[PDB]
Amino acid sequence: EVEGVFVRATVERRCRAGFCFDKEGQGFADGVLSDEQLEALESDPLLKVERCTFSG
Amino acid sequence: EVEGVFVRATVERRCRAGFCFDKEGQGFADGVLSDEQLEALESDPLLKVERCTFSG
Amino acid sequence: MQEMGRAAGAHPDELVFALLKAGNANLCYDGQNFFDTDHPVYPNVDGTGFAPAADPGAAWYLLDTSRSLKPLIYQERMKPSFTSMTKEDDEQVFMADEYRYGVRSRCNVGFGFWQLAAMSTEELNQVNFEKVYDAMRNQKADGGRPLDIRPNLLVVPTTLRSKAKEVVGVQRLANGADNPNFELVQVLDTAWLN
Amino acid sequence: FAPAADPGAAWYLLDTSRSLKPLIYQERMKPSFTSMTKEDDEQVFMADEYRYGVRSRCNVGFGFWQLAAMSTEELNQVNFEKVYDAMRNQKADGGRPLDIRPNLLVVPTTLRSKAKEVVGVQRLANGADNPNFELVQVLDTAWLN
Amino acid sequence: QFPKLREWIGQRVIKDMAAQGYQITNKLFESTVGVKRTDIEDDNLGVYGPL
Amino acid sequence: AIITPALISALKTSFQKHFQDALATAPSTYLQVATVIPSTTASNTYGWLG
Amino acid sequence: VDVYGNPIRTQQLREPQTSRLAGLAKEFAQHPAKGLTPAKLARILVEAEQGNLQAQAELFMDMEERDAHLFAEMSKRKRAILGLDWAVEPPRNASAAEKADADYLHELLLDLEGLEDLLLDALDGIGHGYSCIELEWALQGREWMPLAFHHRPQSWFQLNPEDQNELRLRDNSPAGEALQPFGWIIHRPRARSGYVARSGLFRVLAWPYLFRHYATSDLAEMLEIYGLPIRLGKYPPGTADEEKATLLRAVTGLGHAAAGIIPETMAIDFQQAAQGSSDPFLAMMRQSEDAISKAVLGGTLTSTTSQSGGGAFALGQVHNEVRHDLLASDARQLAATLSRDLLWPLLVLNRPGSPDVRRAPRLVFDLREQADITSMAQSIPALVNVGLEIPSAWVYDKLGIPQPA
Amino acid sequence: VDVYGNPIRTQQLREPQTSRLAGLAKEFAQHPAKGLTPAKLARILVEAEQGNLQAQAELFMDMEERDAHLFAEMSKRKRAILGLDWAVEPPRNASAAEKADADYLHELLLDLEGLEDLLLDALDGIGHGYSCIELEWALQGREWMPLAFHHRPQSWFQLNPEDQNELRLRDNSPAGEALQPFGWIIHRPRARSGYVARSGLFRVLAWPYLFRHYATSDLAEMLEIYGLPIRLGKYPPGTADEEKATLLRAVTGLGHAAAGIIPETMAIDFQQAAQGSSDPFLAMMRQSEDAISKAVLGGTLTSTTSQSGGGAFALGQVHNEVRHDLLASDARQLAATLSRDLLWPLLVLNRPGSPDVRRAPRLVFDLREQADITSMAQSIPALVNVGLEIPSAWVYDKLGIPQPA
Repeated sequence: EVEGVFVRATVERRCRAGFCFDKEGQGFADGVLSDEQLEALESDPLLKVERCTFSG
Repeated sequence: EVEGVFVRATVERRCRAGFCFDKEGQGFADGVLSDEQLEALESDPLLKVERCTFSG
Repeated sequence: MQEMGRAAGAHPDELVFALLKAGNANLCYDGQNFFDTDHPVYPNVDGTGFAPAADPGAAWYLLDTSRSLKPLIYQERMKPSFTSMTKEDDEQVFMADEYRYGVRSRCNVGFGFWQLAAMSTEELNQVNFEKVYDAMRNQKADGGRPLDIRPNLLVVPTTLRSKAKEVVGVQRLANGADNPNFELVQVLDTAWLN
Repeated sequence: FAPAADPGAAWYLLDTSRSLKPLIYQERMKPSFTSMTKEDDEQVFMADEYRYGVRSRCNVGFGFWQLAAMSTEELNQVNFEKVYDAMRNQKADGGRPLDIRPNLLVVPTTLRSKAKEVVGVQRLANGADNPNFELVQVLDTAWLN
Repeated sequence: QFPKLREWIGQRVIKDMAAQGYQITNKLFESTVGVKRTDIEDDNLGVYGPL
Repeated sequence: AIITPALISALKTSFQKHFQDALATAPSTYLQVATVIPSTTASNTYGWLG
Repeated sequence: VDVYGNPIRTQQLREPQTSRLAGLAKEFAQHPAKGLTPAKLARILVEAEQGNLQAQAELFMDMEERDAHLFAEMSKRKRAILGLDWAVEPPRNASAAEKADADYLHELLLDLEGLEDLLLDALDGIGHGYSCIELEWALQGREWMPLAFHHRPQSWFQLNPEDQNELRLRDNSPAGEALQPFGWIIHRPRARSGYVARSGLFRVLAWPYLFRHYATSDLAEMLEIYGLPIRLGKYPPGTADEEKATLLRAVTGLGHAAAGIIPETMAIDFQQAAQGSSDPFLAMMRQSEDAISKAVLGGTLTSTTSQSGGGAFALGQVHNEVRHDLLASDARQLAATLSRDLLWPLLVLNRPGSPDVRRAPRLVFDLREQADITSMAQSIPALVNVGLEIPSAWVYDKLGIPQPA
Repeated sequence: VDVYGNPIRTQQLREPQTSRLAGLAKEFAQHPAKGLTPAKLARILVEAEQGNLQAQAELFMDMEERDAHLFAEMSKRKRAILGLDWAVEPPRNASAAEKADADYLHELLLDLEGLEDLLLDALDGIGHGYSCIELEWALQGREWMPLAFHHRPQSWFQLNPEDQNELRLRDNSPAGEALQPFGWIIHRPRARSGYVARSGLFRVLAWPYLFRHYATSDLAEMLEIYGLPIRLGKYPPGTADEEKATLLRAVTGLGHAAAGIIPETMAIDFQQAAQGSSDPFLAMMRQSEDAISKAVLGGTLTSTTSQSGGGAFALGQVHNEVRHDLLASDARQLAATLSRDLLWPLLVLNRPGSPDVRRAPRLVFDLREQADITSMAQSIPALVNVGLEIPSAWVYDKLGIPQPA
């Protein structure tokens, strides 16, 4: 099981091309790959964040 | 590198074919592999010990 | 240090019971194995064979007597004084020394080679327990006289402790029939053998 | 069903627990949370726990029994006394014994009476005998199975 | 544990000892119940408060 | 959150030296079956005349 | 039986308990103070908390030996006790038989050689947290006697796995061996409330000792480097190995040698060696020494010295606060230990009957403080002329003068 | 029953309450002082406020052990009490039966061994905020006796979830276990008004301890770095790995080695290592130590020392302000706790009837201050010749001289 999910329509910093804008991607508290990119992508939320059990 | 050889022209206990002998200087100190069997092979330097690393 | 001390303190039991294990192989003063079927008490033949040992332990001497020569003096190598730290990466050595050895007191006051079991009142209980008991009761010495042995010790491995307790400790043996050996020989646990 | 033979007098106890933090009381009373001003008049009461069990010694624990008491030669003599012999025959490095002294028997409520019969009555289940009377004291429980 | 005390003939074997370090993490547990603030006071039999 | 709790395991983990020396030898038994014969020689010998 | 009620058997008194442990007498201290770092000290203390007192005891012995200030303080503190007069008194409102028992015990202690050594050995528990003295029991006919007192190193004992306040001998077994009744005089002074492992004063004093040791070693090294400056020689390309060695020897000996000559193509640069002062090191040493003085003897006379100043009440001023309190505490604890361990076996072996434990005689140290004779001698006549009937017993007791016989 | 009115059952007195909690006796302190930061200390204190006293108790024990100045101050303060003479007095205008009860209790306390240890263990509550001593009750026929006093660590208790002033044992349950009546002597001195968790003096002293610890560790590190300067070697392109290692070893050993030679193409620069003084660190240590002295013993004799100066009134000057107040407060609180916990069970078990609680005897410590004999002895004759009839009882009581018998 993976612990870590953000499902409150919450905002996170995801960078597409030359800018970082609101979007929900990985949104997990565990990492095995893309750690250096995840840091920029996984900036903790701006707004209310609540976690669930995807169990994927 | 090699942490240690502990040869002094003497192994600890090289047991083969059901008989345990003392020769060939096969002493190692590392957990690369066969640690469980490394306990049996090692752990009995009857004679003096001389450590001369081979830098392998 | 304390671990080695406790190991040394335990050592005498290991020595005694290693000799007990080797009793079927080691030789008593007669010239035959301690537990052998051909003890030369006379021009005739006398015999005493899970390596148990029924013992009386009541005569002036006990079987497998121990010999404490030197205590567990601790031996240590924790100072640069030695060539272990010279030739090697500061290898200290901790040791304990003993100077003892086991003994074979008398092979005419012990018995082994048991097909132990406690199924039937006698037909399986006297198979070994009573054969040892009566043999010792009637062991003869020089001059054709009984040794007046009083077997009251029974040493068996851990696996046989339940059967030994059943033989000595319960009125019935295994079928609610009888047990002639109740409160006859007191058994003691041991795992150093087998 | 769900057996386990354990020592109790050893310096270690099997299945050791870990009371890492106490039974701290977590509460939601009034102007301490938002559930009560910018929300309904809701209050939650919680008990936080931060503990976990341990698998301490797998060389002294025995399980998977057909725990039974009958005939004093095939059911108990070959299962419970088999466990007795196995536990007391455990050998450490160098071939020395572990000094295993099985004195704890843990079983669910379903096996309580039969465990009591194994330990507590001179006769097992047919009037033959009971070698395991007053050798292991059984404590009943229901948390398992 | 130490190796068994062996026999002495000509020289002493400087044996070694093993180690079986065991790792196990921690887990977190919780149980909570949501109740209405007004209801706990709105009682006369002293119930719904001890809960 | 934290980027890599994977590497911070070494610092967090504590030590519980409860399994250290949590064992002992079997109870002494040679006393019941064997008798001590203190000696100070290299090869003790016993003599009996029958 | 003993005070604790444990059954007493006179059979075991013929031989010391440790006689059958000849392994202990052949051991040598491991000297864990050499090469000691703060991490090593923390590990030693933590392990001692768990029942491994050998390393802690050896470290404490090394600490006592290697620190002159700490050793002087401890020796002064112990010699304070060793110089006190002592007496054995009968219990409250004792009867004639009890008075006779107390008198006989007093006579026996007076004629018992080695009492001072026993007190000195017992006082080691102040710093080590516990001191064990083995007894040799002998029979000169019908009366048991302590033949001698043997002080056994604290490294010979450990903690019971099932009890953190009970000491046991090291007999190679995990649980050790229980202490024989009537075979020891265990002194365990209690400076702080806690278990026996944590009760030593050296546990408090360890860290200042390490601070002082580090400061002194660093100062010694810096004094060694002081003097000449480090000077580095430089050579151009095409300097052979022989010329390199000659330049190196010239640089090496240049500091001692006033003058030297080199080619213009070479160069020697004199760089600062060690520039500073002894102020930081000495500040640390003074801080540690003051801490040790306060912890051992109080921060009124040793660290923050009371300074000079005589007078009739000067004795009281110097003593009563701090010095008298510490003296009385140590003396009372030692007296309680002695009355428990040595007086009771003598009473219950050397005399008939089974006297109740609550009525046993108690050893008392003379803590009487010198009172100003002149001022009080001036004072009495006025009071007696007024009409007060002051008892003479109070006067004789307080002045130290004995009552007429 | 007890003073609080809770029913008392003699059945539960045969065994200690904690006997059925064998798990507690096997625990070891976690030593939370090692690696302690201000955030960790704040979390520890806040958690203790909420009923987690284990970490706070262990931290306090470590703080006591690791600070020599604080330990010396606390030991001096406690030894001040331990040296006071005490007596048991009957209630106001007591009757003959009450006087007999008080006399019997006094005799019992005199002959009760371990009283000093009990007082020392109880005084731990001054710093820890609460001290619990377990009682062992035994029957020597028809009269109950306290067999021994056992001090249990403060880490063994917690706070009641429904009451922040009531302590309970740790029995693995959320609510703990209520303390058995007549099974404990709980001493809870009150320096500040508040709950039990916040009532300890070590809670006040924690922050200065951390300041001093940080300053001392930083000073030790800076003393370690002091001495030689850091020097950096530079090499040109085309220097192989072997030459790099040779240059590195040369630089590493250059500080100890007076002289060395390098190629002109290389360079070594000696940079400042640590330049400053011990003044800031020592200033912080002095500030913290003064704060600790003021908090423990008052800012008139310890921190801002009263200095020397004798005289007849010197005793009063040194004592009455600050020292006498603190001594009297501590002694009175300890006496109240003892009279509540130990005297009452003895009275209600060892004697017949059900005496009223308000008339129970009270233990009193001797707080009498030495009065100038000479000045007052000069003074009386004038007053008595004038005509004043001064009672002799006041004189005998105030001088310490006993009345004739």
